[PDB]
Amino acid sequence: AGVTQTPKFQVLKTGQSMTLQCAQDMNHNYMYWYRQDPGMGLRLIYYSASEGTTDKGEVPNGYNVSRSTTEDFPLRLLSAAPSQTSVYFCASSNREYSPLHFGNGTRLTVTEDLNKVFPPEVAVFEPSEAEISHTQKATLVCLATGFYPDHVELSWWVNGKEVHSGVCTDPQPLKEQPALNDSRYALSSRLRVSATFWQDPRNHFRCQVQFYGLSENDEWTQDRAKPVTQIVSAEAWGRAD
Amino acid sequence: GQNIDQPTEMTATEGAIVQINCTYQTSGFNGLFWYQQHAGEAPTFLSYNVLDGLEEKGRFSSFLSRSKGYSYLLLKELQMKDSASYLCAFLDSNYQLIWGAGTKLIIKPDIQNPDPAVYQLRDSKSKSVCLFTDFDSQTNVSQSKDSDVYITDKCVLDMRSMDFKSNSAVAWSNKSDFACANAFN
Amino acid sequence: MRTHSLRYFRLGVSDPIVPEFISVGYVDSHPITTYDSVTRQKEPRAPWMAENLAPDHWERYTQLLRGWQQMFKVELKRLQRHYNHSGSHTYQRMIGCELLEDGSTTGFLQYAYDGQDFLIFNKDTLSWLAVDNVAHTIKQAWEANQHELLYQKNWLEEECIAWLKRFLEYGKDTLQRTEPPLVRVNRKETFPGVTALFCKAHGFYPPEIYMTWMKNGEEIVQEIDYGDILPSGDGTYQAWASIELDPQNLYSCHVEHSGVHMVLQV
Amino acid sequence: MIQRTPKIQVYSRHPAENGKSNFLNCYVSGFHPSDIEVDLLKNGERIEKVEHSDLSFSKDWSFYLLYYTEFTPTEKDEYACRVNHVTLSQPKIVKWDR
Ligand SMILES: *Cc1ccc(C(=O)O)cc1
Repeated sequence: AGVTQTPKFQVLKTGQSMTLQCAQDMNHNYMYWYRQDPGMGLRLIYYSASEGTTDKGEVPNGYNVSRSTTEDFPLRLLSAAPSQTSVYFCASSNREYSPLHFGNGTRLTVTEDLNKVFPPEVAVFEPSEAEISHTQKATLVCLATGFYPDHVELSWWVNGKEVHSGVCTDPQPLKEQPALNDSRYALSSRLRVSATFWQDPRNHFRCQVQFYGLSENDEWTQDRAKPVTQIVSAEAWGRAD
Repeated sequence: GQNIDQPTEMTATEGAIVQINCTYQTSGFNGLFWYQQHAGEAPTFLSYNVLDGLEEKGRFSSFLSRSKGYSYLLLKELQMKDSASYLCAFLDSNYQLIWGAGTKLIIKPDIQNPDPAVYQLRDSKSKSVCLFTDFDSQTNVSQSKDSDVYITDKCVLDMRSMDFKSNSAVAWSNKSDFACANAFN
Repeated sequence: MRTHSLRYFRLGVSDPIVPEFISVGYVDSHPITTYDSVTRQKEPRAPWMAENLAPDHWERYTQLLRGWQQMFKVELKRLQRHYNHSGSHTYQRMIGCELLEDGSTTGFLQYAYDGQDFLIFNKDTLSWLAVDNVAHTIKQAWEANQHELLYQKNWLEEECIAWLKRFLEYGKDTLQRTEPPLVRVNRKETFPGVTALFCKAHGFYPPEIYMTWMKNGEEIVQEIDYGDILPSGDGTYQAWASIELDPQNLYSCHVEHSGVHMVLQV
Repeated sequence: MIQRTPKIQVYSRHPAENGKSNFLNCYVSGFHPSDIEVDLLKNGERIEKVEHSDLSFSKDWSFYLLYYTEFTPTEKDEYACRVNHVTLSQPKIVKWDR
């Protein structure tokens, strides 16, 4: 069951319209749209007490909603503004006083110019010979660089299967130009395995970054490749030397 | 249906206890909620209190004094997975849901055998990065003031097959000449 | 001041001819608020509610009531499925609190199916009394939700009383006033063989009144006929008590109203 | 399904006195379900400018209303209250007396 919110990521040009979709299969009467911004509580944009009605929250300006059905509560951005860069959460509750069930969020970035959109470069850095000799462990680092917006999912793949154990990825992309308003971003991850695993040449290690950028549709009159939604990967193989 | 305050941030050691306070001022009240929000995920319900007292749910407890305008979320036997933001929220007389700015909970692993070291890793295609690893959880990593220098947050990995946790930070530079000792002090 | 109460009713009707859903609130005998599935708006039913509650109160309770209207429709349909019931039936809710003359408070929550006690809340034991086996099914689901039970107790004991006090102040000039009864006794040959004494009160507010007939000022009489406390239409009330007698004992009418006792001997 | 027939009571706002302006009340209570019809009749004749309280709710789950109209009583004029309800196999007319 639960709350299904789409899309997970979205980049818009100043002025562009979009609809975030939100569906719940729980028969909940109450649906909500929140924006979450650094250093402040969830702020309600609009809510719906049931099918057939909607009402403004605290920050409705620039948005609209409909609730023609129990299941769905869509959020319309009329005219994308940079102030609308945020994480949006859809929620439902059985009743006005019962617990909220939330969707998995929409990370939305609004730029004045889609020419600031760049996919990541990805490099894998191999474990230090000194770490291996001192610890009998081996830390691989992945570095995703030069990407905008900060809409990436980084995963580690060892021999074609995704791994979680021994992995630490930075929670938030870091600005390469912290001054700049629309700085491009970097993100690091570590995968740590035993020396004996790193030393087996059968082992293939891939760092994969899913980037959310432009679609096949979007217009692009520019030298470089259209910065579309795409996976960028780098890889290393175990070594026995 | 007015105001709500919680700490921006709390830091505690794995295995230990933390109490996250929430203070609220309202004329009208229909209950107080705690939600947990892991980095990059949706909030999930933890607790509801409307009458005065303590509600236990495993490792987690939620307290309310209605008269003191005061709730705490108590977390026992802290685990790395408890690392997340905790959001306090209450309903006013009209079911307006007023949200706290949230409290970020940072869990430090109990590093039994500190083995602090800086290593340099070469690019598999090749370029290099610096790794500060195996340090005690009481070690400061100073986010740099050199501008071609990038230093990440401390990050805790768990090699679950080895029952071994370790803190790391990563630094890199766009400068040809950059030593890994220049990073991390 | 005397006892005051705040009560909110819900009526649902499946297949109306009548609105699907009506809600009305009362402070004592006084309608304060209304909402139905036709207007889809929460409106004041007293001027002193209209004058002391900003638009955002009406707008916010409009949205809550649109919610309650939908929950009630779904709940009713469910009750008719549980019963193997088809065509029109009624679901009813009544919630409320009293602030008694001694400062102590009550709270009540109950539901009715086709005008019969279905479910009653005990806010002290935190439990629902079920009249039958479909009630006892809803009892279960409801009593499995401790957060809901505790929310309800807190509503009835804290919020309800705070609203009632808020509305008492708004309506004080109406609700805390006294219009003392005008009481007249007359003796009438009403029909052949029947001579009777009427003690008639009118012009009174509040409506709560005690009227009885006494014999030799000692004995309350056993054979008294009573006229209902009835609204006169002007915000005041009227009632009577009558006794039959031998045309030839001293009879006396006793009236207690709003802390005042009155005796009329013939 | 248990249904309750309405109690029907007809009376004046003030003590009646022929040729003095009064109000004629019909109080209809204790009934279920809510669907009711009420007229004030003057000598069997339906009266047009007739008012009524909104449907009211009793704690026992029954309903009540007040029908009223401004009227001047006389010796020859007969007033009454006609009510239909699903509980009644025909309208019930109650005459005002005195
Ligand atoms: C304004 C209003 C209307 C109905 C209720 C209730 O039935 O609970 C509450 C408040």
